[PDB]
Formats: sequence, C-alpha cells, structure tokens
Amino acid sequence: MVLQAQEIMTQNVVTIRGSATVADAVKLMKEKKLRGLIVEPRHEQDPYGIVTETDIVYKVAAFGHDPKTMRVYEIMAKPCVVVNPELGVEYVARLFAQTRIRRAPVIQGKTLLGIISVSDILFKSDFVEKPKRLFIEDEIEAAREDARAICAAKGETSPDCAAAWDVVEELQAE
Amino acid sequence: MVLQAQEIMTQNVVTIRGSATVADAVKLMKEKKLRGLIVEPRHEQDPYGIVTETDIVYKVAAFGHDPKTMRVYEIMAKPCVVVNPELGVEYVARLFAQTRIRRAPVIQGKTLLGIISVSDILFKSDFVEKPKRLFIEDEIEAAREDARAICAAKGETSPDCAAAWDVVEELQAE
Amino acid sequence: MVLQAQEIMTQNVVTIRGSATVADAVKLMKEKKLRGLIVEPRHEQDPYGIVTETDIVYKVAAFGHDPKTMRVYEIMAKPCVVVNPELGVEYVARLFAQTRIRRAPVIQGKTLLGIISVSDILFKSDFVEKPKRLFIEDEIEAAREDARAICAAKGETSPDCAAAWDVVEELQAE
Amino acid sequence: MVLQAQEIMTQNVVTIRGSATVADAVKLMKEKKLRGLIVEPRHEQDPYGIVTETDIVYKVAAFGHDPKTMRVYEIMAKPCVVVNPELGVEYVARLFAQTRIRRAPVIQGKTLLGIISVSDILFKSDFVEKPKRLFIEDEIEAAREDARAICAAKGETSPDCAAAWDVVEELQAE
Amino acid sequence: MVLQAQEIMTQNVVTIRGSATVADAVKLMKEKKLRGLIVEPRHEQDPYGIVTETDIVYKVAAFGHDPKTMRVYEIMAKPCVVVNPELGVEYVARLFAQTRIRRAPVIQGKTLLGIISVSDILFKSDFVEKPKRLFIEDEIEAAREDARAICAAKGETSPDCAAAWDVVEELQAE
Amino acid sequence: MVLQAQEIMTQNVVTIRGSATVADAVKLMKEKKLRGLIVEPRHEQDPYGIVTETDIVYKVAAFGHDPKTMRVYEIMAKPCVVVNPELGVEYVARLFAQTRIRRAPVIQGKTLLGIISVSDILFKSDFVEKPKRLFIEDEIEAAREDARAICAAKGETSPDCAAAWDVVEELQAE
Repeated sequence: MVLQAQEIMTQNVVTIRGSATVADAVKLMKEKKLRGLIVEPRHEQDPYGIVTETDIVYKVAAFGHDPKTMRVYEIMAKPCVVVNPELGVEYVARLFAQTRIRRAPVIQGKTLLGIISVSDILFKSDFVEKPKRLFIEDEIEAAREDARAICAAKGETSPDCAAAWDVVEELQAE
Repeated sequence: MVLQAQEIMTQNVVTIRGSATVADAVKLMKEKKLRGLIVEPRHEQDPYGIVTETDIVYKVAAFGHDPKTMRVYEIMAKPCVVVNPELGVEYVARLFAQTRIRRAPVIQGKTLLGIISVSDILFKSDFVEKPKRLFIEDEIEAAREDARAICAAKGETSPDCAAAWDVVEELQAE
Repeated sequence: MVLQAQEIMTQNVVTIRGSATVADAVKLMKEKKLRGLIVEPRHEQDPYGIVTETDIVYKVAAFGHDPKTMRVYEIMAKPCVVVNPELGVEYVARLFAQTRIRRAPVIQGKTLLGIISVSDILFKSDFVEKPKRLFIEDEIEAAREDARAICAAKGETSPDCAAAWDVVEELQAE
Repeated sequence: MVLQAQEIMTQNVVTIRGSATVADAVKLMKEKKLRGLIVEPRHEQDPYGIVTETDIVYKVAAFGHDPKTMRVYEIMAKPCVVVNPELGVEYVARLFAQTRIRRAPVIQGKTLLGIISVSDILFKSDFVEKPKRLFIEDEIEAAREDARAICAAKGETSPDCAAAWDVVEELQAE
Repeated sequence: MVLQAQEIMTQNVVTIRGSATVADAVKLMKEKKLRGLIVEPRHEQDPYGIVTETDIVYKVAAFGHDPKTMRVYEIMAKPCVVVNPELGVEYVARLFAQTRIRRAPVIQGKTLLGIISVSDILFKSDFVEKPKRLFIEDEIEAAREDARAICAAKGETSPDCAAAWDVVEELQAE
Repeated sequence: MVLQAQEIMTQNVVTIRGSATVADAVKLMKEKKLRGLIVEPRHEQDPYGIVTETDIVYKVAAFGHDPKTMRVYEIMAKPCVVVNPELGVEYVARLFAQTRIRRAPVIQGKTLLGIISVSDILFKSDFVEKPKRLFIEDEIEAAREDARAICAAKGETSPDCAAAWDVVEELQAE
C-alpha cells in the first residue's frame, strides 16, 4: 500500500479552449487563484494540453507580446507527460525531475481524473514520514538475488550462503 | 481515424530484471539485435522501466566502468514517459521531441501493450502521405471560433461575417 | 513610469537556517502555505539563498531520501539570481526566462526588500493592458538613429530624410 | 574579510548602443582587444546589457549572417545576471557556474561599477591560497548547531555534549 | 593495442544530397533499413553532414510538416562532430556522451572512412571483457608521478619512496 | 578559396600533464596570459585534451575546492571536439554553436597543428566582409536542382524552365 498518484492529485480542474486568448487565460487564472489550466480537447481523439503561469510569463510577458492577440494554443504544451493514477508518488516526483515539469495530468486511458503537482507532492505525500529510499532498496533486492544464486549453487548450509545474506543484513544496517 | 500509437507500436518486447548485470543486458541485446530492454517490474505496484543502448554507452562504456559488476537498475530510466495507446502518432512524435526521448512504452492503465520508437514513427507512420500540419490546423480552428462570434454579434448576412469566413478561406489556401 | 519590480514584489518573506532539516522546511511551508523560503544568511558578508518546493521534490522526494536527516543547505540555491528593485517587470520576466527561474529575491545593495515570482508577474503586472513589445520598440529606435544620420548626411529637406522617417512611420503602423 | 567582487572586477568598460551594427561591435572589440561590450542603456530606467565575442560567433558568424546589417540589440543579453559589489568571489564563481555565464556587470543599485569575468576570478582571486571549501564549512556549522541543541537538552557536562563537539572536531580534521 | 574507432566502424554508408526532400530521405531509409544518411558534400571544400531518423521525427513529424516540400538541408547537422580513425573506442563513447550524439562520421583528413554509432560500440567493442576504467587509471598514473618526485627528492631507499609506491599498490588493489 | 581553420588558428600552444595540480595550471595560465591549456597525451595512442579557465572556475573555484590537491585530469575535457585543418571558418563557428564550445584543437590525423577559438574567429575571420549566408546559399542550390529537373522534363525552351531559373534569380535578388 504505497501512496498513489490518485490519492494526492487535485480533482478540480479548470479548462480553456486553445483558441482563447492568453488574456482570457490570465483573466481566468487570477479570478480563480490558479497556476495551470487544462486545454480542453476539441474532440475525443485529441489529447489533453496544459498552459502554466510560467508558460505565460516566459513566452508572452518576457517579450512584451500582446496577450489579447495571442492564443492559448501558441503557448500550451500538447501533448503532455501524463501520470497514471496508480503510479507511486515517489515515482511521480522522479518523473517530474527527469522531465523538468512541475505538474502533469492524471489520466486513465484518455479520461482526465485530475492534476498532480509538486505542491501536491510536498503537502500531501508521505515522503517525510516514510522515505522510500529507492536506490538503497533496489541495491538490497539485488543482494537478495545474488544470495539466492549463491545459496542454490553452494547449498543453504554453506558459509558462502550465510555470507550472501549477511551482505543483505549489513546493507539493511546502514 | 488519425493513426494511433497502438497501430504502429512493436508488440514484441524483451525484458530483464533490475538486478541483472549490464553485461547480461549487453549479451541479451546483441543476441536478439535490440536497442532497448524493458526492465521487468518486481511486482504489480512497481512501474515499468527501460534501459537503452545509449544508456549503456553513455553511462558504462564512456567511463570504462565494468559491465559485469554494475546492475541494470543503476542505468535504467524508471519511471518513464509513457504513451497511451490512442495517442495520435503526430503527438507521440511531439512528445518525444519535447522530452528528448526516442522510445516509450505504450501502456493501458499499467499493462504494457508494446513499445513505440522513432523508427516505428519513421517507417510505419502516415506522416509523409498525410502531414497533419498541427499549428496551421489549430490557427484555422481559431479563425472559425472568431467567425462564429463575429457572425453571432453582427449577423450572418453582415459583410463582417462574410469576411471572417474569408479569413478561414485565405488561410485554407496557403 | 514603467512598472518596477518593487511595485509588484511580495514584501513578506519567511526564512530558515541552512542547518535546519528539509523536514523543518517542509513543515514550515505547509503550515504557512508557501512555495519558497529564504535561507537566512549566517552573517552580514554571507549572501541570501533560496529553497523551493521544486528543490525539495526534485532533490529529496524523487530519490526517496530522508528529509529528517538532510539539511536545507544541501538543496538550496546560494547565491541566487537577484533582481534590483527598479528593474522593469518586462525585464524581470525576461531574466526569469533566460535563467529558467521562477522567483528571485529583490535586493538593494545586500538588503532583502522582498521576493518577486512568476505569479507576481502574472497577477500584478500591466503586461496584459500595456504590452511593451520590446524587440519592436528596439527596432524602431534604430530606425530613428538611422534617420538622424541620413538627415544629417543628406539634409532635413532631402527625400532620403523624409523616407528614413517614413521607415519609422511604417514600422509604427504594424 | 573575504575577497569581494569589487576588489577584483575590471573598472574600465567600453560601451556601444543597441542600434549599432554587429560590424561596429566587431570593429570596436578588435581595435581594443576585447571580449565583451556593455550595451549602453538608452536612459535611466533602462537596464544594462552585454554582447560577447561568443554572442557574435554563435549568432552571426555561425549562420554566415551579415554583420553590417544586424544590430547589437538583436544579439545582446538584456537584462543580465548582475553581481552585487560585496558578493564574495567564491559565490560569484558559483553564480557563473549555476547560470553558465562567464562575465557579469557589477552593479550598485543601477549604477555600473565594472565587470567581473572568469579571468578576473582566475587571475586575481585568492582561491588557490585560501580555498573556502563551502559545503564542508556549511556541514561544520550544522554540526555546531546540533551540538548547541544537544548540550542545551542534556547539559554541557554530558558525554553527549562532549561527543557532539567531537563531531565538529572530527570533521575539522578531514 | 587498444581497440580503435576504425576497427569497429561501419564501412558502408548511404548518401543523399542536401536538396533532396525529407520524403526522399525517408523513402531511402525505409528501403535500406537505415537510421542515418550522410549528406553528400557538393564539392571538395564542403564538409560532410548527417541526417538521422530522430532529426526527421523531431523536426518534421512532430509538427506535421510536409516531408515532400522540406529539404534535407533544412534538418541535417553540418558540420558534425567527427571521430578520427585511431581514437580509442572508450574515448568515442565519451565523446558521444559529452556531446549527446549517437553517431559520427569517421574521417581521415576530410575523406570519409565510415560511420561509428552507439550500436557499433555496444556490439563490437571490448568494453565488457576489458573495462578500461579511465579515471582510476588516470588516478594511478598520478600516484606514479608523485612517487617519482618523492623518490627523487628523498631517495629510493627512503621509507617515503617505499610508501609512495605503496600508494600505487593500494589503488591497484581496489 | 573559402577561409580555412588552419589559416586563422593559433599555432603556439602551451601544455600540461594530466597529473599536474589545478594550481600548477592556474600558475601557468597567469604567467603566460592564457585561457586554455592542452593536456599532453601520455603516449601516441592517447587523445589530446583541454582544460579552460572556465573549467577551473566552474569546477574548482565555484565549490571552494583546493587547487593544490586536485589534478588537471579531474577537470579537463578528453577527448574533445576537434576541427580538421581545412574546415571553413563558417563551419567551425557553427560547430562551436552546436556543441557550446569556444575552442577546439586543430588536428591532422592525430597531430596537433594548433588551436582555434571564438576570438580567432572574431578577429581573423572574413565573416564581416564576406558573409557566406549558408542557409540562403543552400536554398538557392536547391532551386538550381529543381530547375535542372524541370528543364530536363519539359525542355529548355519551356516557360516552366524559364520560370524555374527565374526562381533562382528572384532568390538571388533578396
């Protein structure tokens, strides 16, 4: 029972059409105190998209472009990196680091279930009270696989077999 | 009926455990003429992973590290960027560009259906014979939304309404 | 009277010492609904620092490291990119884009006056109602410099001089 | 008395206007054996800018563009990452690494005092004879904070208190 | 006798002219099961170029651009990172990692001898059976240089001299 | 007769061994007013390397590491991106931009002939007086290839053939 994306995602999203102006998006984000908007798919075979406060500042504000005559579609990310609802939150954090994103839609097939962000991870995760320690756990599972092979090759009663599990023990200590 | 990821993905994958050696992976890739391996999840609440020929060359070969005593888990990407089976192939290409990847697992919920790569896109896509022209199509859909609003505000018979559709026409020409 | 950084920065910051744990930081950010903390300088000849929600998720959460036994200093940025209080908000947006940051301290000499973020820019800027159009304005100022030289070389009454200002006019039209 | 930016910056800068040609800049840099030029602000509420030899080679030379008909403003960085005059030179080096720059203006409020570059750091710093060892010093200051808390909780005479300072000692040894 | 680039490069290349269409390139790559094409120099003082499957997917497919009316020259890399025929394969792997490429032409003066790729490295290298361990070897060579200086300053018979070689020994152990 | 790398490279290099200290390198660079040093190959089957002022500042100074006890080999780039002596200087500029380097050794086979840097390009190139205009020239050569095919398919006397060369003419105008 590791904490899953869907357990900590935000269910309430706001949307906007691609052809709306960046000014419409800004208006809508201020009004609703928001950092992101989902870009509404035009139809069922059209993927979700996303437009962030950073998208607006980096792509519009930074050049002094006119938000009233640029469209959402010009600055959105489509498609995006999507998170499956059962992906453990450790792995979502890792995904976000590997890809340099800070939010992702949580999608089941191609239905939007919500949004998951670095704030969601920070505030609702169990990473403070249960560090998963992913590399260290992976390293231990390997010491186990070696011990199964060493015990199968040299016998459970061999000092080698006893040692290979003492390698799992000594890692489990640190 | 736009071409979907699953229509062009490779169904046959080969797998390897995280605790196998990078030498085991290299052996297995040579033998089967392969560029990628799926890292087998240890259990049902453990995400898919992937280890590429480039991972091996950049992370092992480049330093002269010993492949016989490094493990797959040390060089794999886990989790990865996943592609939903219905995502149109244009959008997969775009995903791959935005994230700088060249293959992704195609996943339904958390079942692996296959793998999709830049070769799959190049060889099996319809991008030569049906360029989707995504920005240009998005730009046109906006000219349509403007025309609906201009016609609704000033009447279908107005020269403004006739012009706003002539804006859709003139874009459709180029 | 272009809008200046200090006119839209947040004056209220919260701080934390470098030797506090990442758990102390997380606790403090949740409690106060915050995305950033200023790392308190140890003394007067020690620069400001900053630790963000993203720093915590990318550097701690993503590996399953234990926040109770890592320190702020291990994940903070020090020194940071600083914004002078009079820098126009267009240029702050641009700075943020060029350097891929989303907040910066606003500093006068080496006194902290506040913090300025992409949200501050989005919500409190005048970029919607007064696009500064920076490249286009720069392009026009050059057409002016050319016109001064062409008029000085060929006379104010020359058709060349009249044309070089008609070049400023025609750009001012688009 | 840690060495400060202003103690090692170059006071003599050369400037150029944004509307000057890249050819004017090249001419001016050759003549004066220079690697950088400050782009002169048009007025008092206009930030400093900078155009480097690398800017010219990467953005002009690399495409075979004509330097006689491109302008400085097209290739300059504005605004830039600025260094405060009291920032210790260790931290300037770090700033430069974090942001991938090799020179920065040294600015007081919004007055230009000079320029500081990687050469200035290399040739005039005290980093050879006094390595500041920043992480190691930060790590030690934390061991101190722990010792103050452990001594305050368990008494100065406790073996715990004596140990926590022996932790500062043992780090100070390596 | 360390394994050299030319010993493992692919001698058979296919070429295409810069003015051919991206569709011509795709046609040619499918037909010949290929991942790369060399762009034919127009003459003897024109450098080699290269167009990859990834170039096509990232730059053409990803936007839905029409391959029938874009040209190779628009998407190729020219010039490229070239590998000299005698460069050891460890160093080619490292080059590829430092520059984020996956293939390079092998060039002698300015004659093309072949192509070397991450697959060539993976399948034909000796990196599994003879890890070169480059940093560790470099570290050892330095311990040697120190020992020559310590022995020259204090005499071959000094315990210092015996120790400095015992430093080479102890590293050679791990 | 396009200007070649070797015509503008610096013939005089200074070298240093990999096992020398970063302090030795700094000493040597100050003394000789230098920005780069070639790392001397240990033998004939060992590639050239390079250590820059930026390498020293970013990797040593920025952390306050002790230059007296770090070695050149720890901070150098080996192998490097090499420039062939006949590569036109436009293409060297482009190489440098594509790879984000600012100097490269000029190598013939595996003999070092010199070093070429962005300063060499800036000060000794002909890019001001003869912009090569590379994309525009490539675009024109394609219009030529089309005209040869259109004339061969429809006859030299056809208005199509006359037009396809008028396409070369009209591009040659702009």
